[PDB]
Amino acid sequence: HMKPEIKEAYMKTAELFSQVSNCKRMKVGAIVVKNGSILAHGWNGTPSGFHTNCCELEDGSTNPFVLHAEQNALVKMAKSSESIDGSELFCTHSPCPDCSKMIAQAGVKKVYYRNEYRITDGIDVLQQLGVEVEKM
Amino acid sequence: HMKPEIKEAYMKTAELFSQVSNCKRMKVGAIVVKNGSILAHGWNGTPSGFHTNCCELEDGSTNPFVLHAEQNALVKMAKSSESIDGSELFCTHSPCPDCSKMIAQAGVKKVYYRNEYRITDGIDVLQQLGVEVEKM
Amino acid sequence: HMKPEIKEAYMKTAELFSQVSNCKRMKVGAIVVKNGSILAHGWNGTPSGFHTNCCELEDGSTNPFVLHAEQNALVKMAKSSESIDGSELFCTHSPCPDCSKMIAQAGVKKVYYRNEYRITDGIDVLQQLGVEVEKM
Amino acid sequence: MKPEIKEAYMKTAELFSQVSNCKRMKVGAIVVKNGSILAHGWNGTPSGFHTNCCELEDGSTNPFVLHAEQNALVKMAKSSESIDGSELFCTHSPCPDCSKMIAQAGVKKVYYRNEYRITDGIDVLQQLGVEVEKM
Amino acid sequence: HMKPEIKEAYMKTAELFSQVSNCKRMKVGAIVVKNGSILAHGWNGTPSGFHTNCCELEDGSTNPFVLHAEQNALVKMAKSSESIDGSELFCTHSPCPDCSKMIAQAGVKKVYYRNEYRITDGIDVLQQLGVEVEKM
Amino acid sequence: HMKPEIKEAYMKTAELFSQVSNCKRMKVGAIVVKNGSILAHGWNGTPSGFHTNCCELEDGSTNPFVLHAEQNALVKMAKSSESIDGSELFCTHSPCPDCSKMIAQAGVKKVYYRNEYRITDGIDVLQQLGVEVEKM
Ligand SMILES: Nc1ccn([C@H]2C[C@H](O)[C@@H](COP(=O)(O)O)O2)c(=O)n1
Ligand SMILES: Nc1ccn([C@H]2C[C@H](O)[C@@H](COP(=O)(O)O)O2)c(=O)n1
Ligand SMILES: Nc1ccn([C@H]2C[C@H](O)[C@@H](COP(=O)(O)O)O2)c(=O)n1
Ligand SMILES: Nc1ccn([C@H]2C[C@H](O)[C@@H](COP(=O)(O)O)O2)c(=O)n1
Ligand SMILES: Nc1ccn([C@H]2C[C@H](O)[C@@H](COP(=O)(O)O)O2)c(=O)n1
Ligand SMILES: Nc1ccn([C@H]2C[C@H](O)[C@@H](COP(=O)(O)O)O2)c(=O)n1
Ligand SMILES: O=c1ccn([C@H]2C[C@H](O)[C@@H](COP(=O)(O)O)O2)c(=O)[nH]1
Ligand SMILES: O=c1ccn([C@H]2C[C@H](O)[C@@H](COP(=O)(O)O)O2)c(=O)[nH]1
Ligand SMILES: O=c1ccn([C@H]2C[C@H](O)[C@@H](COP(=O)(O)O)O2)c(=O)[nH]1
Ligand SMILES: O=c1ccn([C@H]2C[C@H](O)[C@@H](COP(=O)(O)O)O2)c(=O)[nH]1
Ligand SMILES: O=c1ccn([C@H]2C[C@H](O)[C@@H](COP(=O)(O)O)O2)c(=O)[nH]1
Ligand SMILES: O=c1ccn([C@H]2C[C@H](O)[C@@H](COP(=O)(O)O)O2)c(=O)[nH]1
Ligand SMILES: [Zn+2]
Ligand SMILES: [Zn+2]
Ligand SMILES: [Zn+2]
Ligand SMILES: [Zn+2]
Ligand SMILES: [Zn+2]
Ligand SMILES: [Zn+2]
Repeated sequence: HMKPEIKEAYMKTAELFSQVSNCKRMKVGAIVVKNGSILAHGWNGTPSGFHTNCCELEDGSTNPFVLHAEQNALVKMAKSSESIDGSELFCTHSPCPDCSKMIAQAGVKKVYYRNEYRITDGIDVLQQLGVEVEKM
Repeated sequence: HMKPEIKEAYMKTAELFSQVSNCKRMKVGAIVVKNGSILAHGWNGTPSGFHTNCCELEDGSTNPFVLHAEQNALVKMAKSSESIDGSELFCTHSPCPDCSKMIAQAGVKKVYYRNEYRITDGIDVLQQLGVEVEKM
Repeated sequence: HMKPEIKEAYMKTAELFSQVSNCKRMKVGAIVVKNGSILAHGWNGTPSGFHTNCCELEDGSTNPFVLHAEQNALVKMAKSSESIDGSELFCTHSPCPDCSKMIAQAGVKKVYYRNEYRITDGIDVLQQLGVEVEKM
Repeated sequence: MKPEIKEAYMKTAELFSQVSNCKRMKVGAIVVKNGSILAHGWNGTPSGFHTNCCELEDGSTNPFVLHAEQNALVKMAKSSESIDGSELFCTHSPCPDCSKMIAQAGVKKVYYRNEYRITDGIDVLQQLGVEVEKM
Repeated sequence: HMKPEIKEAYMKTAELFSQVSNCKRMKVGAIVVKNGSILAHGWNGTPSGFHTNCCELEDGSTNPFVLHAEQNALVKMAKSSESIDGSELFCTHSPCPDCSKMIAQAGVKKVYYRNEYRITDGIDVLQQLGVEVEKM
Repeated sequence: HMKPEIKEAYMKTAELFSQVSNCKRMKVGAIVVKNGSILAHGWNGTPSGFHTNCCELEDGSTNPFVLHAEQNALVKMAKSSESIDGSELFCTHSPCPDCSKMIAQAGVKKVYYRNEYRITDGIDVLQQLGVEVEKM
């Protein structure tokens, strides 16, 4: 059903859209895949129309205004006319615990990720809520 | 662009769905309205299939697993086949700064609320991102 | 799998929207619920942009132009991008024979009602056409 | 709208009216929006109803029968596309009860061919801001 | 279900929409039918806004710019917000091999046809790709 | 006008999905983009459920049964519940005149390409039918 070739293609598509991020700390990308369709592609950045597109606060920390690639993928799916329920998620980085909570409640059956985010606990949050997790 | 009777009807519906929450600390409800349609009703609580519906810990603080009413309304809209963009939101309590971030990115033009959340900074966040706010 | 707590909330929402009616004889409200979503909310009244709000003529009777709550919810569903088929209907009052007829042809599986309308034949029409009926 | 498609939509209405099992009169209604026939309704008894007949022993129409416009309207609620800003092709001009709902549904125009016994329904349409054309 | 009476009606509708064609060689109509709805109706003709209405050149052959009734039906379904998957296709003439290829890949379960087109290979192609074919 | 880096991201996504193709002569990919969403991704190949996925005959030429990347993108949009009308197309190669015919009728307002396909007349067909063409 989901061959190693297409599964690689979706993950590489995630890596492409992470490069669109203006982020200095980490460039993150998220892809929502359902029935051979990419319904959303999210990357980390400040809100639409924000006074700056810089993700960092001058103290070295990420601005609390910036949205995570997963949040942007969820928000897009809410603005979309297609359901996120039953879809799969291709992330460049494992989602944070706050995001993993929403991803599970959204009805995403499986999360694919390539790299580990500094907070690993999101993986456990996903599996504890009945979401499959595969590192590739 | 809304008759006061209709405005009150939506707020009372938010208050009606907040009461189904199992939360002890505060019971919160949220209603997504677009073109005379309640596209989503969300209340605060633990995720679906979670081991319990109790929202607080042994020490009496809220469980980090519980989703907010606004989060649940946001997630429901991602499961929905209708767009949250251009809609209005009716909340029993003013959204937190974290939710307000997603609400503004979702394209919600106005947020109606009745009671104030401890962290009142969310109202400021919403207004700073071009979302009208009204207490009623 | 409707639970009593949540089922009462839908009926009380129907009662909330019935109060929006300008009708003097009887205030009626109808709620379309499918998959934990309120797809339509209808109440009795004159058509949109009619010369008057008043539902009754200067004689005792109801203006033949006014739409029943069930009619308004039905029409609303025709304007909706969601299907009424498989949904449940929460009504403050039992639907009239003319409405009951359309409700069954719409594919509504169950109608909930609280009060009995003067003509109680609609209950039979519903049950004869294979629509479950519960009073609450 | 080009005259030739206008006639094609009306002939479609006339084609679906014939599927009716009605003895008194066979009526067909077509919902058209952006080159698409979203609903095609005809007069008949409800689904699952014990009979196909559309009339009683007096030979009056059975109150259980749905009008062609009603079936078209109901189908639009069962579907996932909006009737709002659509046009309606009818073999016979809609009755006042159906015209009420047609107008509220946001149908902008009604095309009709024959006149139904009660002519008052056309007047209802125009009062509620719905364009009417006989063809 | 697809009874003889209604099946005839769908075929005659395809015959009605073929007469709209400005073609002189042959007038062809195709309609897409799913769950009692005619989602598309296509006839053969030049593209929208093409310099001429004439479907044939000066040599006697059809202009290569002319879209087949099946193509236009397919193209319409792409502009539509409804899915062609699982639908049935009523055609005045049996589709050509080129169209039959796309029709099968679209997920059309059955194609009905009345008259046979010059190149009858379309029928074979259609069956070889798992699409039912019935002449009426 | 869309940002240059996302424009490159779409083109590279077309290049990613062209690699999934099992074709030896040339690997082609097509991407449908509307309002920051990839509604379709198509590549050249044999139909679904075909005996093989080799797209060439012993004659070293291409099997007439194979679908072009743009055909697969078009068909996918018909199977979809979203509209192709007003979208932009990202292609690894310039479409053939047969596909360009359908692309213009679908309402695609712009075609982006990287490489030139041997028959260069497809660009002419697109431009003659009011479709913007840009090489990148
Ligand atoms: N296709 C898109 C478009 C936007 N965004 C997110 C990333 C930034 O957080 C914000 C940027 O908004 P914009 O590009 O409209 O200025 O929106 C996204 O994830 N995917
Ligand atoms: N219409 C609904 C249904 C559910 N929930 C939320 C409330 C709980 O936090 C979580 C669990 O609900 P359930 O018991 O239906 O699985 O889903 C919601 O916000 N709105
Ligand atoms: N959300 C709505 C809006 C309107 N109506 C119906 C009730 C009256 O019959 C009429 C009122 O029209 P308007 O809202 O334009 O004043 O429409 C309804 O049932 N539900
Ligand atoms: N495409 C359809 C199918 C059915 N009906 C209506 C006409 C009759 O009132 C009833 C017939 O019952 P059934 O759907 O079982 O054929 O349904 C309709 O208007 N349009
Ligand atoms: N409902 C429609 C509308 C249009 N067309 C096709 C017929 C012509 O080939 C092309 C051009 O039509 P027009 O000149 O009206 O834009 O559109 C079609 O098949 N079905
Ligand atoms: N997302 C997809 C899925 C399939 N195909 C096309 C490529 C081949 O021509 C055929 C392969 O089908 P499948 O992989 O289901 O066997 O369908 C495509 O272009 N894009
Ligand atoms: O789930 C996540 C977690 C982090 N990110 C992004 C957001 C931040 O700009 C970068 C930097 O991570 P930080 O939280 O600053 O360590 O990570 C994300 O996009 N999605
Ligand atoms: O914006 C908000 C903030 C809190 N809630 C719910 C979440 C918690 O269960 C109760 C109380 O939160 P607390 O942060 O514990 O005060 O509020 C909410 O639903 N929406
Ligand atoms: O099925 C029904 C029956 C009555 N109503 C409403 C419409 C009228 O304004 C009130 C008054 O009842 P009546 O007795 O029909 O005049 O009832 C309704 O909304 N739906
Ligand atoms: O507006 C109308 C009027 C009548 N019909 C059908 C209803 C009946 O079956 C036939 C005969 O109408 P009658 O009301 O019996 O004259 O017309 C209809 O479908 N739409
Ligand atoms: O599958 C098909 C095959 C032919 N046609 C139509 C299109 C052309 O205008 C006519 C003439 O075809 P010809 O090949 O010239 O016989 O056939 C079609 O619409 N769909
Ligand atoms: O416009 C085109 C032309 C060819 N392709 C595919 C078709 C074939 O599989 C390869 C090779 O083309 P050919 O026509 O075989 O040279 O290109 C395509 O997808 N789109
Ligand atoms: Zn996160
Ligand atoms: Zn919150
Ligand atoms: Zn009624
Ligand atoms: Zn009628
Ligand atoms: Zn053809
Ligand atoms: Zn091609």
